[PDB]
Amino acid sequence: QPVVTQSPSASASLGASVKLTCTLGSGNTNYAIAWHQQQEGKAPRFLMRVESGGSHSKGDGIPHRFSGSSSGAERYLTISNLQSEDEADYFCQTWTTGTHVFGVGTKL
Amino acid sequence: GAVFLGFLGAAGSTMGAASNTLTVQARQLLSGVWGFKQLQARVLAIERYLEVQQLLGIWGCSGKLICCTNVPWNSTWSNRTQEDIWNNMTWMEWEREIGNYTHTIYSLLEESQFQQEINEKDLLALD
Amino acid sequence: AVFLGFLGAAGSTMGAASNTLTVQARQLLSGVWGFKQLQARVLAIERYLEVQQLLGIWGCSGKLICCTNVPWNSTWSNRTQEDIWNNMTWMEWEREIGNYTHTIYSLLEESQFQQEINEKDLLALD
Amino acid sequence: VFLGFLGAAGSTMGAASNTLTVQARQLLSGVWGFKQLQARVLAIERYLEVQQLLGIWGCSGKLICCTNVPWNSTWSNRTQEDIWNNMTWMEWEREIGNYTHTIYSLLEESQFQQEINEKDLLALD
Amino acid sequence: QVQLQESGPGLVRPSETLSLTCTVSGGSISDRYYWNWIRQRPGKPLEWLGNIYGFSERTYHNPSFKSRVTISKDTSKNQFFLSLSSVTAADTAVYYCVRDRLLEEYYEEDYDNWYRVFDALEVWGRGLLVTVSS
Amino acid sequence: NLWVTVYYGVPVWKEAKTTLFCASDAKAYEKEVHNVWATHACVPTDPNPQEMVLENVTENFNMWKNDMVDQMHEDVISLWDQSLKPCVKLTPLCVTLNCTNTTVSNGSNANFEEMKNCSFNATTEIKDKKKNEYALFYKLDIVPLNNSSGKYRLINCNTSACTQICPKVTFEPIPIHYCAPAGYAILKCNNKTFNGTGPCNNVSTVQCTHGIKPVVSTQLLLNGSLAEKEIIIRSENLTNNAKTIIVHLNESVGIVCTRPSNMTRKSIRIGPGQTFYALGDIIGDIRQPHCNISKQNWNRTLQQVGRKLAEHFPNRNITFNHSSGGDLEITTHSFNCRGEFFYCNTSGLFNGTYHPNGTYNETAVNSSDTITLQCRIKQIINMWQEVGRCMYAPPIAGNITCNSNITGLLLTRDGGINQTGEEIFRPGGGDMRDNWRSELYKYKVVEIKPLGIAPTKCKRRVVE
Amino acid sequence: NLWVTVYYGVPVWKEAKTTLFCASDAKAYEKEVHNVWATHACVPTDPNPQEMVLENVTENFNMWKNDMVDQMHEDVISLWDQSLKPCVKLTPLCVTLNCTNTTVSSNANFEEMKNCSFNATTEIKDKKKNEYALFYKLDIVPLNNSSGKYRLINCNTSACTQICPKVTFEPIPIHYCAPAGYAILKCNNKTFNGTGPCNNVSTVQCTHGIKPVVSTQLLLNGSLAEKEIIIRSENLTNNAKTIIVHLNESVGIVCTRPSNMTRKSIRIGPGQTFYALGDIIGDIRQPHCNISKQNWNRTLQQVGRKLAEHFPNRNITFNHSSGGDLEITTHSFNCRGEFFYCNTSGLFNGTYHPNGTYNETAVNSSDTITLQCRIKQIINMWQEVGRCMYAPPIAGNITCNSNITGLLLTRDGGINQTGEEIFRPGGGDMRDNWRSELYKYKVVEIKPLGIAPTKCKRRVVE
Amino acid sequence: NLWVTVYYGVPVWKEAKTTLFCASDAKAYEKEVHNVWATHACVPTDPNPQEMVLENVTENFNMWKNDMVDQMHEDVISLWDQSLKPCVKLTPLCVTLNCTNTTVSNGSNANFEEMKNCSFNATTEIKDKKKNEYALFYKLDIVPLNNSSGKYRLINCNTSACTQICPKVTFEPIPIHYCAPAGYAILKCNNKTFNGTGPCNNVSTVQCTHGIKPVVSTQLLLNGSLAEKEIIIRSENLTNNAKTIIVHLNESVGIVCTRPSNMTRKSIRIGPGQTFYALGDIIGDIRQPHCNISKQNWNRTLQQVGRKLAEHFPNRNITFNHSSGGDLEITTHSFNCRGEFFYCNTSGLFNGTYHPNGTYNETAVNSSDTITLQCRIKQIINMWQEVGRCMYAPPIAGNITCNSNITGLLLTRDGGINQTGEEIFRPGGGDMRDNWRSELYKYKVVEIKPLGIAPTKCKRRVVE
Ligand SMILES: *[C@@H]1O[C@H](CO)[C@@H](O)[C@H](O)[C@H]1NC(C)=O
Ligand SMILES: *[C@@H]1O[C@H](CO)[C@@H](O)[C@H](O)[C@H]1NC(C)=O
Repeated sequence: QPVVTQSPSASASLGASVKLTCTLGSGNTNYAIAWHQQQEGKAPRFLMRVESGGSHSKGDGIPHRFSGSSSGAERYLTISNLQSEDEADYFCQTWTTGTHVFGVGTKL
Repeated sequence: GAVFLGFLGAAGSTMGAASNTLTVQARQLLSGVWGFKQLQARVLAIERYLEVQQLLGIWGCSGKLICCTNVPWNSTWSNRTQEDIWNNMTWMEWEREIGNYTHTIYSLLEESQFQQEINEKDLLALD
Repeated sequence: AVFLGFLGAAGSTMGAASNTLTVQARQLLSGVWGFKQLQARVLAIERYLEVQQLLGIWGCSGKLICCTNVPWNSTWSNRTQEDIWNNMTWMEWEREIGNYTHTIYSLLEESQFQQEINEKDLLALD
Repeated sequence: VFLGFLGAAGSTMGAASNTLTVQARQLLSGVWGFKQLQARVLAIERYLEVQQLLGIWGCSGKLICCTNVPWNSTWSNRTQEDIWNNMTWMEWEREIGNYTHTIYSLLEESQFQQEINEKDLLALD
Repeated sequence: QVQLQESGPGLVRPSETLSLTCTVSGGSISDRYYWNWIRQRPGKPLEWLGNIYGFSERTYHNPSFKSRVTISKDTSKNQFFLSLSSVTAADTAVYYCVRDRLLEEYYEEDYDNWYRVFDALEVWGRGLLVTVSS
Repeated sequence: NLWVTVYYGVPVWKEAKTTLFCASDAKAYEKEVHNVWATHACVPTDPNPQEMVLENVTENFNMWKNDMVDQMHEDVISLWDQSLKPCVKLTPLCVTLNCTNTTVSNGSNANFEEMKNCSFNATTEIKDKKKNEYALFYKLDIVPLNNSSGKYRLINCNTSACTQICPKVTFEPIPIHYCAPAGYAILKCNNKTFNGTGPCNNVSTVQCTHGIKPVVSTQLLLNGSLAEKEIIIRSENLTNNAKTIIVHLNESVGIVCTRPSNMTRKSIRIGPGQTFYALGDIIGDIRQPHCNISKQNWNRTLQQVGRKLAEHFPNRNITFNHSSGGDLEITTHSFNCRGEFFYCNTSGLFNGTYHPNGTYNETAVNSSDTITLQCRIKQIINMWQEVGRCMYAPPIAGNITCNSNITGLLLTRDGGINQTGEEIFRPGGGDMRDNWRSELYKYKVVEIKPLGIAPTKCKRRVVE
Repeated sequence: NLWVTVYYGVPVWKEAKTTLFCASDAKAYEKEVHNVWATHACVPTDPNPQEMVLENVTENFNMWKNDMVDQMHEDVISLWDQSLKPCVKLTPLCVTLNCTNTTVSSNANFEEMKNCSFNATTEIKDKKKNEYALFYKLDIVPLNNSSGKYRLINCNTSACTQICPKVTFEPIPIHYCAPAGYAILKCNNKTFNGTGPCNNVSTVQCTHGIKPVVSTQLLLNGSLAEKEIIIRSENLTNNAKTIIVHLNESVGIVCTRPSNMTRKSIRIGPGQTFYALGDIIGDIRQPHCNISKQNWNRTLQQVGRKLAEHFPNRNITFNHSSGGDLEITTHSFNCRGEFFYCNTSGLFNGTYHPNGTYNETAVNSSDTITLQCRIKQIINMWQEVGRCMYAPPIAGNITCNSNITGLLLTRDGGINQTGEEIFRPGGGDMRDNWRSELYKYKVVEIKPLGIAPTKCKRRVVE
Repeated sequence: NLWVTVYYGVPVWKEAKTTLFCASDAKAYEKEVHNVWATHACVPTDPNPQEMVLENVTENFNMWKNDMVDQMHEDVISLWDQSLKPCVKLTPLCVTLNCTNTTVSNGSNANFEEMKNCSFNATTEIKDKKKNEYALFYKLDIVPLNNSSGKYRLINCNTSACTQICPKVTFEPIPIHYCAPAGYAILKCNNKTFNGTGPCNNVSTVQCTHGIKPVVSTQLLLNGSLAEKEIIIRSENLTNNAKTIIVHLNESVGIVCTRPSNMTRKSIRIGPGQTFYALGDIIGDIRQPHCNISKQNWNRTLQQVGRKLAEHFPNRNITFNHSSGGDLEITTHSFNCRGEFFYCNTSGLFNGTYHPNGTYNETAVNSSDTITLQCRIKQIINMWQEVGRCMYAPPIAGNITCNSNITGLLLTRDGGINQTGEEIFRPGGGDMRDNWRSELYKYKVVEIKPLGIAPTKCKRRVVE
């Protein structure tokens, strides 16, 4: 069960571009992740899937302004053209073969 | 005379003319998947030269290309005169006509040759 | 004769075997099985050439019976010619002088090589 | 006779003239099985190729044999004294390597000429 | 696309157990492999309770928790259930039933016995307001 | 008084059969075991070989009972089998295939039903793990397993386990020489109008053969040698309709074509250390492989061969008809083109008829008009006319274009007994030795007998 | 004043070892590579081979250290592997079997074959299809204690291939011949055993037709002796070495397998198939062998007569084999591609007393010894478990007719036992099957160089 | 007036190439096919071979273009491939491995991370049933097994089908003699200070070569033949850095080491009829392999090597450094011991520098001291630097030991163009053929031409 850590909060100015990150920590860091988004109630949404080499897997209705990258044990997510509805909780999770650990997330 | 011709040269020429070009043929004798075939081909050329040279060895013509013998020719093998033999036919027709009697002729040259040496040692044993 | 009798008159004496030299040299030289057959053919070539090489160096290139200038040594045998050619066969004679064959073979080479060098001097006088 | 293979190679021209029989004795003397089979057949080819050349030249068993072709002064300008007692077999075959083919061919024609006229001499009786 | 609609006793005054339901619209539950279940309580991060397979019925319930979760297959009428025994007052949570993505990689325990690798959660849908109070 | 003499080195030859070794030219010593024919072991012959033109001699040739072509067959089966031993086998590919129609991007609805997108179970390098993989397979290589099912399987699965051609080797038709050993000679004829059987008035001896290129075909001879004087019609028995008729043309007919698709090679792993290459996808549209034959150049060749067939079959109407049908192997002109096996129906070639009386000027036919030929690709090939071993053809990774020349035709006659008048000639690859008998027809291996005996007046000299 | 002369082509020879090539008449130009022995590559010898009997010569012989027997053994291992390489391997066959009581459309003699059903691979890899086949009791083991499932015996020692039906291993006679420069010597004394001098030595270009027959206890369809029964052994006193007995009078043997069993074609994968037993049409009858009582009694009577001189004043008794492994306990042979392992209990059931009467009128005629035995279709050969073979069945009943040639006997020789001498059969080595055939041959090398003193001298030119 | 004469048996030779055959003493008639090098087929040479010294002869030698070495390298490929075909393969072994820390009994916490206790599913004698099993494998032979893995797999699963060495046969370096057929001679130089290229003033003929042993090594040549006079430096081009330098010492340095542990030889069954062997268990304490070399022996040797390079590199400072790094195959000293393949990190051996002026007497160095060389065991080996070979070394029960000398070193030079003054020499196995170059440096194969012609005063007589 890989455990992922993240900063409790992020600070940014309105109209700028946010750079969201979450750090991966385990004995083997080769496990892939997949980002999500949690709005206020209703139902959270699935956004994209990350693998080794930055294999973008934006499945359902994702524009081309959600690029990402990896750097060692921590992966970088780049978001451009922020909007008022873009503020939410983003979760990064692992798969393995059981015990989905999920992520703490960051709230803006 | 015409010694510098090609291989098998003067094959269609007369019997007498072909006697002057007997050296061109003698030189050309003895001149994975492909390796076994080449090895078989390389081996096959050895006894082909060796089988012929065995016959010349037992006839006393070990090194001589042209040599006489002591056996007498029989008129039943060929009757035609020497003028018509050396000047009217090729080596193709001569071997074909006497191809029936080749096995018989090979026997007489042996008997004469071993006769020529046992009487020779008696001559050398007189001193 | 018409030969084709291999190893004939083996039990006859050496004197009577003087006329029985024709039937021996004639017979010589004349896939799992293919490889063994190929080995059979090359072995016969080596056996025939080994004998032929010894004949050539001794000067007996084509002579079935040939005489040499080296003399026999009494240390090898004392048997008279009457008891040699009319009393015992070829099989026993090779066994008796089998140890000395190596020394005898060396004597053949020296004498024949001597015949070439002095003949060249004789032919160089004119 | 006590000398051996390739003996007196660095010696003079005429010193090796009496040391010719020792080399002729040395002639004709599974991954490994095929190579040994190839080794044996190649040694036979080397020996028979030499023996064929001496056979057609008339020196079937002769070790030193005189011929009838004349030596050409263009091939060599050195005298007999400066050839037979000054150099070795290494350099001799090196300098006349250009003319080996011509001498082999000229000697073949002369030897065949020696037999055709000989046969006519025996036909006079 | 597929749609997931959940119904059941969201408001439970006597707290003994809890049973839930998710109707599936579009692709049948029997086909398209895995399906999942997700809890979410108001204030603490969401958790995973168990797993169900489509074809071979290989249930990967949460190894951290003991035998407290049960999944029905209900392949006959395109349905799957959820039942948890002995609900605690701290189990007041919102439940999400999930379908997974298609990464066709099949491993093997025994001869002619294959199973697919787990995948990222894909679809998700709505929710039910649950207030377990007594 | 005459006595026997012995002559050595006489020019006497006797017919015999023997083995021959390979020979080639030192065109390129580069590459690593790329050549299937293995010309590395083939000894170079001569920059200027020795040929002697014999005369006063007539020799009878019979190439229909020749050991040259039969022995040359025995090599080709050995060379092909030797080069395919260190190659992977397609045994794991015998799996259920989920096949459907191919997909084309934005940018013909009766021409794309040839290649089917297929997905199947695929074991990875660790054996006990399967992942889904997809590849493009041709229609001719799949059998739909069971009736009323959308699942297919490979055709060659149930016949015999069969392997793949390794991409590291190539089998372009490099010319090769087969050269006789010492003591054996090969006789070459030189009569221009010499058919299969007959005496040759210009027999010439050679050390051994000239450049012969091994080309496999069934209906038309490709890039072969050209005749000198005119067209010769050759047959073992012209009155027998069951024996193929070989026609040699002195005018070269040029065929040029390609398969117009740029397809990426995709590497698919099916096991530990085993990998095979299949079609990845299609870039652009889907278009069928076509081949061009010039109209003016074709019947001008067909009219000349039409006239020559009139001499052997007097006052009979001569027509050319398409193949009878049946299996795909012999019905269509099967050839090779940069490692891809083509199959083109020749229905647009053998269509017309020949009238001995009339006019056949070239200006009646318009120029710059080419005959299109529909060609189909099949990468599961069984040959030698038997269900034996496969030779799987890998993708090309590009767009191959290959230019060739038509050398001769392999024609067969119906030979109707009750039918009278019109004569129908139909192409047919009954046996594939005839693809090669058109190159060794003027060759015959002979054995040299250097022994000759004749009486003479000379007498041996006996010592006294 | 004697000098030295050289005679070329002298009749003197020296013993040596060399390779030999096969030779056989091209009786069947058809049947492409059908013969396992590969007689197609073997050159025909001669319609009338040249023979030369040598007089006034005596040569020693020793068949025990003969190189030809080893060389013949060195070939037959290679010919078998050559013909079995392009054949299908039966690795996927080694799966779980479900066998049961055989159902017939005699309740104590029908338990030799079991109706087994095993999972099989169809033309596609992923799908499997139920199939059934018949296997003998001898080829199956019950896997685990107290289980209803079985497995083949050869799935835990080596991979097993099958003999392809396209090749037939019938014993076509072949000739082993030496190259040029070598000859072989043939003895002619009818009472000549393995070691001794031969006073009628004759030379031959190469040996006569030899039938390669694999057998353990009895020699079949072989050559017959001329004078009498000849017993050859390396050391009579040593009981650890076998004893070979040659019979000059042959006795008829009739072994048959009466049953018409369908040859069913079964598939075990893509391009992989073998042949098994389909079903039984009729009654299950065990195979049997036919041996005449009077002929076998007369044979066993005379062999004890000659054995009395080698062991004087000792009683001679015949007893069955000790037991143990089935490979050497019973008499194994072949019949139309089917292997037989037959208990020879009814043959060695007697004792010879040197004093008495043994007239043949007392024995009732038309009496037959029936030899109850079974068929084993998975065979390990050459007495080492490194290779496996699978013999396909033959449709319909089969029969074979042959005449017994020799006996393979071993002596126990009890140290504390006096009087009676116990003889037991035993196939201690398989080379003995051919030592009884090559007992009159020896490879020798020819040396045509001979020298002798004489009075002649080479003339020198002056 | 002069005439041409013919001399037969003349002592003249011409350079060429030919095929050779092995030869070795029949020391052990037992141990059927137990030797990989197949010394049984090798014919014994002679109890006392014929070595004869030629005089007044000069001949050039160059082993950098010698066919003698090239034939030897081609053989070792064939000798290894012949003895590995009748062996079981490790294809069924490629399954998922559950590896965990090695458990040690009661009786080093930073050194035991070398062996892992791996468990996997292996097929029993029946294909349908599977039973779990355990085995020990080195860390160098396993990989993290890609994404979504908490388990391991073998290294060469996704490269090629990987075979196993049979335990019935052994490959100790038995010396062999390469010998020439009749008519072929092998020359032997005898000058003690003869480098790679140059005429030899003491050429001596021989029937064939002396005892040559095939030893596989990368950095240090083991148990070889010592030099006669002094250390000699051999290189094709000293100024070229890309070409290796061979150093041949006249003094041997003793290297001995063990693999200290008792390994139980466990028999495990995979597939029907295949059994391979692996490490069973641990009895005692796990200790790493280590090879010791005497301080005074190695320090003295490097001094003469440094000053010998000083003449070839005048006015330059010479220092010795460790390997560059990267792949483990060439950065370490890989050698053979009992059949277990070692990989010793050679870094402390080249731990010094040489100066032209200074004091380096032996009294300063303290005796009985040694350098410990860390080594790692790799039982799965790819040889000849090609992607299609395996030699799985089965473990041997009990600890192993070896005793060998140090004879040759393989050195490489950096040669920075901008760098001036000091220069660095590093060890590196650039070519595998270089190992046999240190034993075939004085040998050359040559033909014999017994035909000679020269003018003379004798004339052939003609009969009249
Ligand atoms: C065809 O595909 C190749 C390979 O991807 C590509 O390079 C090329 O541009 C494409 N188009 C043409 C016209 O070749
Ligand atoms: C055995 O069955 C076959 C197949 O029906 C039949 O032809 C044959 O006659 C039967 N044998 C006997 C002896 O009835």
